[PDB]
Amino acid sequence: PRSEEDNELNLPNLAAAYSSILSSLGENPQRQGLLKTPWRAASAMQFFTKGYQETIHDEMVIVKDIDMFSMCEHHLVPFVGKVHIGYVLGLSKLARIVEIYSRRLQVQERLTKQIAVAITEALRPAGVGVVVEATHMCMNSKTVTSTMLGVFREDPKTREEFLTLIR
Amino acid sequence: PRSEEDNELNLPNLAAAYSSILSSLGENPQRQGLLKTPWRAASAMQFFTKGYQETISDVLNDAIFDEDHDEMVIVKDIDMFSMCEHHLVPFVGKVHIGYLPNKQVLGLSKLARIVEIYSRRLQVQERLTKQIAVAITEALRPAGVGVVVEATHMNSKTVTSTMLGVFREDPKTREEFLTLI
Amino acid sequence: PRSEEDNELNLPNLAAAYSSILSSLGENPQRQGLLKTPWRAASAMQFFTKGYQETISDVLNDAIFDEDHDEMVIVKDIDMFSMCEHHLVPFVGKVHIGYLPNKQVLGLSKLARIVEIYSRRLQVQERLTKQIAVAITEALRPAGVGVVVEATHSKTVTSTMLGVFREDPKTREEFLTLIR
Amino acid sequence: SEEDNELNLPNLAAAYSSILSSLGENPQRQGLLKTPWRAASAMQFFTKGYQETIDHDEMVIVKDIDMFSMCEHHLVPFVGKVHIGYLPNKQVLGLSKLARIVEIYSRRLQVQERLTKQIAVAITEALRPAGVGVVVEATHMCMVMNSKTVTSTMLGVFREDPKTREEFLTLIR
Amino acid sequence: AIFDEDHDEMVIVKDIDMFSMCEHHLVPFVGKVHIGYLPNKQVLGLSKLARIVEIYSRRLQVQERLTKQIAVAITEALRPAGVGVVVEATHMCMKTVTSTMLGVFREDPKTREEFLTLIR
Amino acid sequence: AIFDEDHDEMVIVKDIDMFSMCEHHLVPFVGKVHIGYLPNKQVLGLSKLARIVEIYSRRLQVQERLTKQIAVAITEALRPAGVGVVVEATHMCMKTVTSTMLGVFREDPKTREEFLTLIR
Amino acid sequence: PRSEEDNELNLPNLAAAYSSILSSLGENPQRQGLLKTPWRAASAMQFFTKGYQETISDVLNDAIFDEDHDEMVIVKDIDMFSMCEHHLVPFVGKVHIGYLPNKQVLGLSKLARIVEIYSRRLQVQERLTKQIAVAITEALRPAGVGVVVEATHSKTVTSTMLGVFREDPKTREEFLTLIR
Amino acid sequence: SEEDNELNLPNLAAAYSSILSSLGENPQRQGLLKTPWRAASAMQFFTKGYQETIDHDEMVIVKDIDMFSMCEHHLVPFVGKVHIGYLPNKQVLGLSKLARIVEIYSRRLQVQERLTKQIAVAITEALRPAGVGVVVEATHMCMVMNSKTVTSTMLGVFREDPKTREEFLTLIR
Amino acid sequence: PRSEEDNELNLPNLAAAYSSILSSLGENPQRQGLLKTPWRAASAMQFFTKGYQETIHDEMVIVKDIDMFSMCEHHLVPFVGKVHIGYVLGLSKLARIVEIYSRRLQVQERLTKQIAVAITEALRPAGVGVVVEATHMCMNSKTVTSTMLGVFREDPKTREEFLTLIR
Amino acid sequence: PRSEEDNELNLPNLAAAYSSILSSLGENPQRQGLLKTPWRAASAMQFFTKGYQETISDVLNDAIFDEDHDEMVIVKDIDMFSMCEHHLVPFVGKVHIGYLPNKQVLGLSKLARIVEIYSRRLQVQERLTKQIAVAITEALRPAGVGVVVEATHMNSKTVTSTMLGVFREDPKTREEFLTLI
Ligand SMILES: NC1=NC(=O)C2=NC(=O)SC2=N1
Ligand SMILES: NC1=NC(=O)C2=NC(=O)SC2=N1
Ligand SMILES: NC1=NC(=O)C2=NC(=O)SC2=N1
Ligand SMILES: NC1=NC(=O)C2=NC(=O)SC2=N1
Ligand SMILES: [Zn+2]
Ligand SMILES: [Zn+2]
Ligand SMILES: [Zn+2]
Ligand SMILES: [Zn+2]
Ligand SMILES: [Zn+2]
Ligand SMILES: [Zn+2]
Ligand SMILES: [Zn+2]
Ligand SMILES: [Zn+2]
Ligand SMILES: [Zn+2]
Ligand SMILES: [Zn+2]
Repeated sequence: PRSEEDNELNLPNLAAAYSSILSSLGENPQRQGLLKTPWRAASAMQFFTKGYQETIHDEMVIVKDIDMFSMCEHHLVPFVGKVHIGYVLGLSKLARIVEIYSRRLQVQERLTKQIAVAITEALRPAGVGVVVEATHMCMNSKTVTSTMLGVFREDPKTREEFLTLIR
Repeated sequence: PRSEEDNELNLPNLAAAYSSILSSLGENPQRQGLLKTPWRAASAMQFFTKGYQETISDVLNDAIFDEDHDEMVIVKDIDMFSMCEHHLVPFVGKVHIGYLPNKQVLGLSKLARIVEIYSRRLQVQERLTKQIAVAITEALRPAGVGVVVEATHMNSKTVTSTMLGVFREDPKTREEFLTLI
Repeated sequence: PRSEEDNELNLPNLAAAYSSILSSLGENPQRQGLLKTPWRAASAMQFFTKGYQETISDVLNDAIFDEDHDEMVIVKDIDMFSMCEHHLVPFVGKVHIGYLPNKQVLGLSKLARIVEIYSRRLQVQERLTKQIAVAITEALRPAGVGVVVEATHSKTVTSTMLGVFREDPKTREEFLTLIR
Repeated sequence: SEEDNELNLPNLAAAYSSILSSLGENPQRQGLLKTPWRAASAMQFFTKGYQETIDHDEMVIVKDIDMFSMCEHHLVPFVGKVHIGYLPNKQVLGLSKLARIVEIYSRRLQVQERLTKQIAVAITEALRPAGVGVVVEATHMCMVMNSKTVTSTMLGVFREDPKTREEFLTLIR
Repeated sequence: AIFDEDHDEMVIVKDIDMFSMCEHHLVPFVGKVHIGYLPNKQVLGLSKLARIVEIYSRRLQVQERLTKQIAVAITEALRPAGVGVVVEATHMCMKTVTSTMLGVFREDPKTREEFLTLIR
Repeated sequence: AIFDEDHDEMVIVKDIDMFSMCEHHLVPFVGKVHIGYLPNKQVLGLSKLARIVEIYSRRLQVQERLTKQIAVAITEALRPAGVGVVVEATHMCMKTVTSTMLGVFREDPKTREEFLTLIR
Repeated sequence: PRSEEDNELNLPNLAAAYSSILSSLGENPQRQGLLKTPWRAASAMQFFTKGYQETISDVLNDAIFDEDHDEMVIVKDIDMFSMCEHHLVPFVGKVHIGYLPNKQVLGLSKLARIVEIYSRRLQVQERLTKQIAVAITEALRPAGVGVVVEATHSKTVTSTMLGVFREDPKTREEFLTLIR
Repeated sequence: SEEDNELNLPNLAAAYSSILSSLGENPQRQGLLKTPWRAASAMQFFTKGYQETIDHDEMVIVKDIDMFSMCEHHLVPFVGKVHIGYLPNKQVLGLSKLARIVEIYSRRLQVQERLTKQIAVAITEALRPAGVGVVVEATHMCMVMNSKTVTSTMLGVFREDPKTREEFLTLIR
Repeated sequence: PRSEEDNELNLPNLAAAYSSILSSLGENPQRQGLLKTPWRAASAMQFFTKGYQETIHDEMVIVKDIDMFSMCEHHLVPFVGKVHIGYVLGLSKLARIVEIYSRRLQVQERLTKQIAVAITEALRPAGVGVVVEATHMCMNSKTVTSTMLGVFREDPKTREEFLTLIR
Repeated sequence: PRSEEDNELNLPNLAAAYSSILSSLGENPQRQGLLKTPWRAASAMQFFTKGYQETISDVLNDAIFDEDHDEMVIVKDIDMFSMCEHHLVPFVGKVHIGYLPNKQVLGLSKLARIVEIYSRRLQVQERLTKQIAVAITEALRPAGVGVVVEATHMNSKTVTSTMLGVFREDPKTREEFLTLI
């Protein structure tokens, strides 16, 4: 994991790289609006990737419309959307699981699988289903991905009920 | 302006800086998903800032037409994609333009190029709004201009608006534009 | 059950605790806007928990009717207001109910009374969902019961499928599609 | 202060335990065991605002800001949206600062009309602009059925110029 | 009311306005009826289908009974392979959805799934 | 029910559910009430405003009378600069929209225009 | 007015003309689907023109009520079905009515009867619009009447603004916005 | 033929004049003077279809085709939409040809079920494809309240393969 | 006006120009799908420009949602939308007025004015108002233009009522 | 492929043909609104056909990633603009893509480039649909591919669909894709 001291050590290094980008784009890094941009861009990129340092009944429970912000690892442009989860844990820590994996350089299919595997390893339930619907700024087209584990993968009725209960 | 010679020259400089950023973030730039990221991120940033390559004078070449029109012309829901100048993160939205011509009108494709020239740069929404309004005013010299930008940068939309001429002075003109958009 | 005698007896006890809370939060309980807050907050809490006053069997009085089973019966978009037992903060939502009768139907207003008895209590959404389903099952004894509760504490959706609604993919699918 | 919060937390928990008994519940059942403390922390969180403090030619609007507050009459939440608009004089409101202003006043025992005025006065004192407009639309859980309460405070050119006022109200739709 | 067509495929008449009285409390309940049938080469005139809905809806009723009566009336009039009737209504003593599936609409899952999707 | 706030700006409570009986035919009429007022430094508690709507709506009524009664009740309780009440309802013997504007809501065109736009 | 005696007398006359039309179109009037068409078409035409049977004054019977004028009264989205007098083909639409009473209101069902009397006739949309407005004006004698008819014969929208609704920009604007 | 149309036009006008008198109207009033001829031309136009005649691996669908027809029971129009789908065998239906097929059958005294089958059979005979599907959704003015009648005809793989049938019905939504 | 014989004479000339375009684009005009394209493109362009040969109560009458297809004169790409008219003439001939001006190489502002002037010259009414809302393929942004003549330009109440009655 | 050298060489040829068309239609090519139309029409036609300049092999460079994923991936509502090959008139719509990967996935921007390469040409909707499906199949070799194109060319939408592999064979797979789009 990347500790807090790693973040403080790499912050001036990230700012130096963003200063370089401002010059390479044709901008004047000395103009008032850009003066603090190398540090602000560095802090933003550290915040969007803070998940690297992080670590942790007879009814279907679903938490839908959870807002999600991730970064596309191919172009370093954000992708934003919603996560729908099905499977006992509450909204808190479920949100924490989403934020640990979404706050990284990702691909939507990987992010989807990591969320379902994290819920499975935390709760050890009969099954888990995760659907992510997001808009990629690296391309208004929506990308929908899904990962089913346990009874959500094996039982078609369970799988079908979860997919209908999102609307 | 930024030429294509400048773009090819600065591409390795941008890629080298993005390689540096991947290492500083704790990532391994050799993993499959990151291998070409320095170049792809550099090309994306060049594309989001391609408005620096253009000039308002060049955009305005063969752009004005004498139509003998003096009534409100509105172009609404123009898609707009821009770069936040504070954090280098994109912001996306729409532009709604309205003007009252003094017999001269602006070609629709040229109005879209005005929005593109200023939006594809490192910007602040209020500045982008004013630049589009000032460009239309300087090109057409009309009775009035109205420009409204609504964009997503917590969850909420930012709306900015520049009202010039009869759009600032006449309540009926301003009300009509805002209701029609 | 909780009688009206209990309510009038516990009202000063609740108001005294709310007066204490206002002081502990840093507020001045003498300011105009707070003067009657101990009593208003106490009455609100009593109202949000009035389901303790009722029993399952008194609402089942004159609630069952003999009909020759009109296959699946659904009552959707039933407004629901409940209290989170973890923090004593409200949660609001909708209840969608469906059942396949065994020649016995439940009166519409009585179905709403079942939702009210359990929702007006300190709850957890999963428990509230199961209690509504079990109450319908015990009252009608039907082929199956499906209860879907969607609430805001982003939404949480819970569901209890008893009997036919658990076993048969077709009946469960038909219910879930009809509640759109 | 935070010293006050740590001191009053057991006092709040004790009062919530008293409420659990007065409602007819058994505070010893598993689901209620930690409820006095959880309810106390939640109430402290909903009232943390008591602890807190502090060349242009275009209208700037930030609409659909999520807002959550407490009805001071019944101690039941009221949830909604805040729409802010201003005409700047050399100073522009930072989005983080605007959010903190909404938070400082919403995290208190409130009346929607007061909350609306306080946000407007805070923006006026921070930016010193030509004018400010604040509209709050919220659902009150006291009324328990889905009625919205809309309040507004218009300062400066937003109160004086009808065109300015009307443009802000149309743009927040 | 009955016409001979070379037709053995599903005929649906959806969104038929319905106005009935709840017998339990003497308060009205208003909604829509969705009818579907698989004819045995003969079809029912549209205006006659509306009259069937009217005869039963204009009475003191229970939604479950009203749904069954319309379905039984169509079955007895046309003698088709199957009938499906869905009633969705708002009760003034408060949507309640009831359905009666007969013949191929009860027996064949594909047939009822198609009817239920076509009425949305 | 009345509270003193330093408030002289428009307060609106829209989409209040309303259930009333039509006196002419003894059939219900259901809808929404939209209330607006300009206070003279004092405001009305939200729950009390709902109780005013309830006292008059739960009777044998005519929509025009119900609208006026709510407006007159708010005026007499708060004594504000102006009051506006709009009722939109569906009559079961069939939307009917009625409105009563008092004080600044009747006199100032800007004030009524603002109220009518804010309730959409 | 057109009596029910007139209807039964003219039914064979209408059926005979529809039989003639079926032959002139190239059809065989003996085929199953056409056998009763002369009578069905005749009854349909009689139904679409049943407004000739009623008079303006018989629906004005027990229609006016003395109320202390609840300012503007609006009844919007009134379904309307009429017959184009140019080609004898139906046109369907909605009627939005508004009036400012002079302490005299019209019963809701009677307002619907005014729309029906004029719409169930061989019409032109502009005439139907004016007739509804003139009927309300003559029945209540109000400060003003506004009638907007939107129909499909792309939509045609016609409007008649009498008195206050013609003169005052504010009352006309308020009416047109409220009918959204 | 067109000779038949010109011959029967005065006969149709004479019958519409008779209708105008039987309804209680005055056929001499200005607005009705030309109605017999206008009604006759309209009825001829609504029935002009009596005069008229005549390597791939993907489903092709043309949805939301406007359709206007006449109820043969009451002589009142029924208006709606036609959704056509086919799985081609070397031949693709031209959009102009598809429109003419819908027109040839809709411009007659019809029953919706018959109109649906005729369009399907015409596409099958023109393209000779693996299958055809036709769905007609229409509002009948006989029912006079806004009920839609939906009819369908499935031929070939559209009747035999459930997956094909289901894909067509989902794609026309 | 461009007579029918002008159209028949210029049809092979238009086909020859479209054949030239196919070759200049990099396509093979001999492939089956392109063989008849020079003639089909010529007939389509003649149809889109057929308006060049063409020529011709106390209530507000409005005809809204009239479909409109025109050609952008700057790029020869279509622009499609709706026309809303206010002002006695029926739907027929009103549609003919729309089609005479829309079937030409146009600019939306000009098309709008020509429709209002044609209605004014045909009916001689107290006033006329024309609003055109269209999507230009030469750029989903909507362009809205309007022209008011007579009482629609002079009386604000008349103007305001017409603009509200479109929804 | 069509190079930029070809584009500059063919621009006067296209403009000359558009000048000819303006004269043949009865217009005066000297009027203000038409003066630059030969060049603007030529540039527009070049832009609508820029897919001829690209190659599927070039688009597929650094496009496949090994993600250890075997579940359905859908990209819906991809805007699509194309040229009708019969009359040279544009047609516009959307593309919905779905595939079941055999552990290998396609980069989102590369999927958009596949749609762009084939859509920016003189086309027939059925061919465009099949080409996108065949390109994905050949690049990823997945368990199945589904491509649905809905476009506006009387008033009505044309929907075409290519279902390959498990999308053709498994009813549940096909049903899931069609409901999710
Ligand atoms: N709602 C629900 N859906 C399932 O699929 C299920 N499977 C089980 O074992 S318990 C249960 N509840
Ligand atoms: N958009 C805008 N609206 C106003 O009302 C205004 N008033 C001013 O002084 S600067 C300005 N801009
Ligand atoms: N899209 C599509 N759907 C089918 O059902 C089909 N069946 C075939 O033989 S080719 C084909 N394509
Ligand atoms: N509806 C309507 N609106 C007007 O503005 C008008 N002016 C007139 O002279 S007659 C008339 N009718
Ligand atoms: Zn990317
Ligand atoms: Zn930002
Ligand atoms: Zn909670
Ligand atoms: Zn309250
Ligand atoms: Zn009842
Ligand atoms: Zn009544
Ligand atoms: Zn007509
Ligand atoms: Zn019929
Ligand atoms: Zn253009
Ligand atoms: Zn085409």
